[PDB]
Amino acid sequence: PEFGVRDGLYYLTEQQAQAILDLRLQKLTGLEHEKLLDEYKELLDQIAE
Amino acid sequence: AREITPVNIEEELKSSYLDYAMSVIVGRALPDVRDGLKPVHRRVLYAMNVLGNDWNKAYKKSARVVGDVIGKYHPHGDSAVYDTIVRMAQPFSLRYMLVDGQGNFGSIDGDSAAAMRFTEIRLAKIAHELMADLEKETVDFVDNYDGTEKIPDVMPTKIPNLLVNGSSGIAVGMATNIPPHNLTEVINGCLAYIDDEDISIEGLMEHIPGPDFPTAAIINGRRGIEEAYRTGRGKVYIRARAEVEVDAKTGRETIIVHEIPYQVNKARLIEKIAELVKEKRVEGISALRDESDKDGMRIVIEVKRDAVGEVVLNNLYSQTQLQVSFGINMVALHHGQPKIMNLKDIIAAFVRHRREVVTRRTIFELRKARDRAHILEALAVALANIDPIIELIRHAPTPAEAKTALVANPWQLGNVAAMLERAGDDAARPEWLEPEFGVRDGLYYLTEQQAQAILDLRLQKLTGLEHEKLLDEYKELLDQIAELLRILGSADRLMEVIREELELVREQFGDKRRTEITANSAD
Amino acid sequence: YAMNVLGNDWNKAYKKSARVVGDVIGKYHPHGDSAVYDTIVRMAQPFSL
Amino acid sequence: FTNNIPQRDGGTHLAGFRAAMTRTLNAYMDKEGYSKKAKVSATGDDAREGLIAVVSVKVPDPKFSSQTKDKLVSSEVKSAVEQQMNELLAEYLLENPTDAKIVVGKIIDAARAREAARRAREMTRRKGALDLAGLPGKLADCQERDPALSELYLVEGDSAGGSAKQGRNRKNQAILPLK
Amino acid sequence: VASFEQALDWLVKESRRGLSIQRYKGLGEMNPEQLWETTMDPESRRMLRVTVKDAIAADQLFTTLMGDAVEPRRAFIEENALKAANIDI
Amino acid sequence: GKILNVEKARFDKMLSSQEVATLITALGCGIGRDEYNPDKLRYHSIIIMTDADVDGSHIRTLLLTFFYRQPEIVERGHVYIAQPPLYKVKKGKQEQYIKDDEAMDQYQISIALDGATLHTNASAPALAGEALEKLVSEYNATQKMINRMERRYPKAMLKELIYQPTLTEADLSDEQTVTRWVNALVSELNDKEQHGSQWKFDVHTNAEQNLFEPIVRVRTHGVDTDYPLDHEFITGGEYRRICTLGEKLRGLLEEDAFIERGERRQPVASFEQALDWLVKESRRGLSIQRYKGLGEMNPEQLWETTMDPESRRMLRVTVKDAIAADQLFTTLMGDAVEPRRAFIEENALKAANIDI
Repeated sequence: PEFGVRDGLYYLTEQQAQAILDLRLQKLTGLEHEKLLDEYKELLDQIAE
Repeated sequence: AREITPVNIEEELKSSYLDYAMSVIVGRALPDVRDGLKPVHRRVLYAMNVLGNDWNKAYKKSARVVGDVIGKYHPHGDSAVYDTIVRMAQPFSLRYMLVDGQGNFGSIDGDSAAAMRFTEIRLAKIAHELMADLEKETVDFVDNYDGTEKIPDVMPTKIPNLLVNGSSGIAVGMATNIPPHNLTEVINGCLAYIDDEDISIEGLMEHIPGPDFPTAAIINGRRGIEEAYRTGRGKVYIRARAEVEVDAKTGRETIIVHEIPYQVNKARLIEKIAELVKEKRVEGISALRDESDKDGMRIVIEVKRDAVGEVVLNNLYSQTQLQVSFGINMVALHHGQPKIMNLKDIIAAFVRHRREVVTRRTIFELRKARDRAHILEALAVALANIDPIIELIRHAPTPAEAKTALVANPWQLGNVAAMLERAGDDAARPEWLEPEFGVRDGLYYLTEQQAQAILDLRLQKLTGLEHEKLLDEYKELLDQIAELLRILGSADRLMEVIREELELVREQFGDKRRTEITANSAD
Repeated sequence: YAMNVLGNDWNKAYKKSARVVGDVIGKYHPHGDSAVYDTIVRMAQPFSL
Repeated sequence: FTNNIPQRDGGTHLAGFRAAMTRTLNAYMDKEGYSKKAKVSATGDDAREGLIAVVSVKVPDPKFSSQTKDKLVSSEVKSAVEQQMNELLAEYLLENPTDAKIVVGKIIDAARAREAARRAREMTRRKGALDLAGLPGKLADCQERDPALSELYLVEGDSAGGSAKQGRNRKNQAILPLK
Repeated sequence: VASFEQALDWLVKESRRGLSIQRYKGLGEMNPEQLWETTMDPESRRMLRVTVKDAIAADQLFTTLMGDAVEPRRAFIEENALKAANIDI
Repeated sequence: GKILNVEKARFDKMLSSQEVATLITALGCGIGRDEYNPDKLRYHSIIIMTDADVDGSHIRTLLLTFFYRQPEIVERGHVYIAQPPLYKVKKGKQEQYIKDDEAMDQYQISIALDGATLHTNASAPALAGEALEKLVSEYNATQKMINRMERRYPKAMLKELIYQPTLTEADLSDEQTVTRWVNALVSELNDKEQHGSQWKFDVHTNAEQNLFEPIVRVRTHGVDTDYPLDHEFITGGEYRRICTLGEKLRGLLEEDAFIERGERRQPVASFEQALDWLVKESRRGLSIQRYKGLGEMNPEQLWETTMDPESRRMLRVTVKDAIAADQLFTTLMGDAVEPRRAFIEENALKAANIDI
């Protein structure tokens, strides 16, 4: 419970930090933000199912 | 498009038999002069290398390797492939074994090897040098029977496998029979040829006195060796080690056969001796037995009291298989055709093969180094201009638009790129690249590949330590490119590299001579 | 399992029975060939299954 | 002992010690020929009978079969123990003739005591190169003509037969591969 | 480690790093030197003498296990399987 | 498997299981002349349907030797030869059976031109299919000839000689033209060299006939060699074929040349590049099945190919010349090896040198 959103502040884990460092410059474009939003919504629907 | 057509017996017979003869001669019987391997051995070693049967890894079952070979490369039944694997793994068939076996692989006594489901195999350490630098496109590849996979046309050998391990095969018209040799002597002969290519056969014979079989023995004459090495054909007599021991107390003598000739079965030899004794052909044999206990090879032949003993041994040499005549016939595929060739031809063919392999390897390494240097130039120029590149990529909607923006905009070099791309600025670009790109007077123009590599750059590499690592890698690649160009520039450096490789091979896999070579009164 | 790991999919091209039998005997089944091939033959033929 | 820790169940050092003693004493008997004159062949548990010995080893990284350390299973110790024993026991036997003769007399007496208790028997023809004696071709018979000094190994097939025939003792051991 | 299971599993995983087992599917896969080291050499030998304790019990066991009738054989196998299942109650 | 070689085998050795079975089935009584009665033959069509591979051909030759030596059956025309396929090919729905390797080469050439159009300019009509097929056939023939000639000369020189201008015997009397031609050839070879070779030229002042034979030096793998293009080579019948092909390819492809295969497009600059692209695009969906004998064929495929008389293809064995047939059988199947070796060597040389 230490990590995650707390008081409007996201606390990263070491795995999350490593995933962020693996992020490529290709994915800073405007399309990939919408891709992440859509993928997160789809995964929330899948988790609910 | 008719159901029946006439065909002559002569035309059909000639076409079918010529097709079979050429197919056998080129594809199963004779070995190639360069790598000294038949196509079966080449395909088996390629399958073992692709599977990952390294010399320092666990054994794999023979069933898996045979199944992979039959399925992929060699469609000629599993029994023949397993027989070839067994012969390659045996220590008494090949002078230097190409397979490390785990189980029963037969013996000189005549026992057949264990079945395919029992034994396990693994490449010998010599095979890795026999297949060195295969991944660097040093040899042409040919598609297999299905066309779904590629097989090498010839292995990029470092070992002179033809002279070293020998060969024996029966083609339709031709038939090869090449004895084994010692690796150190053959490498010394190769080095002597490299030092002076116009060397007589006498010099090579000084460096290569004669064959050296896996089973130690005595070669009786020397005329046959000279005739074989000058002409390519000749008979050599291989004698057996055989003393005559006398006990201190009693005068009865015994004949002890320590060793036997090459490709002689011990059990069949003993059966032949017993048959000669029963038929009263040989006089004076009191008894006959074996006493081998993995500490040599002992065959005691007790002599009667009323017998000389030496006369009995001479009779055994004359009549029995203790002395065998090895008929040398040095036939091998040179330029994909059969050819009777002598020692100097084989050594020259091996040296030419090494020249080709080293040249192609250097060309491949130079191309790889130049491509990596190109990508590192792109990465360094991008890290110099990291802020505007991030701004342009962030503003762009798509990766394709980012690629177009990166390619369109020329970029300032920066201090790190300016210092880097000053020493050896020229003579390091890839060959296919047009003069439009590159450092066009202080402004770097990116290609599509460079822009794509820049977009694939991760945020982990923005640290200064990784930047210095890229600079060090670029300098090391410049040094490597200079060395490779220096190798390609002069033939003397090529010969130096080949000589260094041969000396290293002799240092690693050198071995002592086994068979004694003696004179004879018939010479 | 050996045919699945090799990739002998129904829509892919065929593979020789020798390769599959060798892979099975080498990796999974310790009981030697000529009995795995009988099981493969029985599973393939349409009048047994 | 291994690093001053006693071993109850022996180990690799004990096996190497036993093998070296048996080999050295058999070699000495064959060289001097006292076994031939005694008409009896010494074996294991005759050299070891009435023996006191203390083997101590100092391995840097020993590997035991359990945390109790009742058995050393280190593969390196056996070769060193065997080599040192094979050299130095032979050197001692050559140096000390009287003690060697006394020990050989003890071993010969033990072998005679073993031989006396055996059942009565008779010699049997064995398969040979000159004579087969109407025995199967698959049989790989031995040289010893006396039963009670010979063995028959019933193995499962021809491949196992070849594997066992390549490594054996031709004097005593024979193999008959079944199907 | 938070529990004994984690510690034991970690030790087992660390044990099997450099491990390499070689199952012998009969004596054909063994080298002659390995056979001599293991079985044939009387110094490093381990045999067992077959001896008869009770003749009647041996005859009954041979008839049940190896005879024509299957019902005694099946009953014996089932009882021994249940006994193996109920070794410690 | 294989049967006895009756030419080498003694007549007493004929008592073997395979030959005894065949003689019982034919019911010729199994003796040469003591009671040989060909009128009581149980089948008037004897069909030698061996495997579609090399060892099948060898077994066919052995069977033909048996039938001819042990002869009236062959003369009356009762012996036949079946021709089962070696390869099966498939591109999705399409399927086809291929017998020989040359048939496979023709099939690959057929796919490569299937729905393929070559445009020389940016906007020009597609070349005719027949003309493109003729061009590809001639190119493959010259490639085979150059592969044969690889022993004599390097392949790079011979491939470059297609595109350079012709050099007639009238030019050999001249000197400046020879120097310009060989200099242009060597310059083009050096420019296009992707290996370590280094090409140089040298003129031969052959005063015996006032000729000028150019010599092209090359340093490949450190070995320096000379390849004098003598007067024989200029009119040896092999350079003529190269010149005839080159006349069809001097300036056929323009700067904006491209090839279309329907959906895909590719600009090109050389005929070799276009052919390679067509061959690579042909083999995407292709799948080849090689039958290692008739055991791998399904019975339905055997019935479709070489059992059904409707879709059958067969050959009738006949004896055109008895003396020549006897000599051929004795040479190719006799005990003596010297005539066999000489025959194999001569036929290999003829095959490698078919009419220049």
